[PDB]
Amino acid sequence: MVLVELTYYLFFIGYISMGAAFIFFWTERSNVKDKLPLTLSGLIVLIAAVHYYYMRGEFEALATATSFDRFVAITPIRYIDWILTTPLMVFKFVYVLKADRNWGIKLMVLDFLMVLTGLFGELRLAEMELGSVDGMRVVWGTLSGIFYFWLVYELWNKRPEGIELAPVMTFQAIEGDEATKAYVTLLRFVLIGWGIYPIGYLIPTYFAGAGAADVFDWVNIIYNIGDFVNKIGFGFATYLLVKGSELE
Ligand SMILES: CCCCCCCC/C=C\CCCCCCCC(=O)OC[C@H](O)CO
Ligand SMILES: CCCCCCCC/C=C\CCCCCCCC(=O)OC[C@H](O)CO
Ligand SMILES: *C/C=C(C)/C=C/C=C(C)/C=C/C1=C(C)CCCC1(C)C
Repeated sequence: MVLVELTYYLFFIGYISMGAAFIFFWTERSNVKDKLPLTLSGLIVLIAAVHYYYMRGEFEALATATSFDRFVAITPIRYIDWILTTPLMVFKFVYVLKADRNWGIKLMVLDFLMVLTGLFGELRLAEMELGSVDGMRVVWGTLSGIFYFWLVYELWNKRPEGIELAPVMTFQAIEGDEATKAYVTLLRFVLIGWGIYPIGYLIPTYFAGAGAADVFDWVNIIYNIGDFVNKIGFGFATYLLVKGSELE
């Protein structure tokens, strides 16, 4: 029961924290002339807050069902959230950087295909006999990982000069202008923050049997913490960076 209660309250912390972040970002856009980036940050957490509210209510509605049933009932809503918010996050980065728009469009397409193929593998769970590993689940997840690494490759290939993997992955304070620091920040969220999701995806793929009770609530805990870190953390990291870029 304690693992169920913890999962339940993490959904609550999620929608409260997303809503508080929305209020913050939406208020702070009144103090800037270029209101688009904070508008986008606010829309991302507002969308996530609405979906977390309903995910919490659905989780509670299935407190007497299996954790597998709780997971298959809730996760499609999480993918709808991912499919709406992650293109907005990519567009916001490309916009603030003033990057090539056609390059930005390709990044958004790769992100969309990443989430969409992942969704196809999620939909295989309800058609799975447990103890078995589903072929299409592994194929869709692999293709989703390919779109993710394709996205990572494009971001890495365009990184500012001097940026190396070890300083990025070890959270070194990197020197440069706002564009360089903003690029390093995005790389860290995509390479480290976004890597939590494929790890969670591995659990319903290969560990749904294996004698373990309640692996699926652990996957919800992993995804919930990932959403909190990736949406609120990236929103506030970029807000602080743009605030410090002012030359006036
Ligand atoms: C109730 C839930 C609260 C959850 C809160 C947990 C706090 C962090 C814990 C785990 C995240 C570890 C991985 C973090 C990966 C992203 C971090 C990142 O990208 O940092 C960039 C830096 O801030 C700019 O350069
Ligand atoms: C190389 C790839 C590594 C990827 C790592 C992915 C994340 C793994 C994390 C949690 C899964 C935990 C699953 C636990 C399954 C074993 C539990 C168990 O054996 O329970 C026995 C039962 O009590 C009587 O048979
Ligand atoms: C706000 C929500 C965010 C940033 C969600 C990000 C989700 C991912 C990066 C998901 C990645 C996946 C793979 C790389 C392969 C396995 C399937 C996914 C969809 C979990």
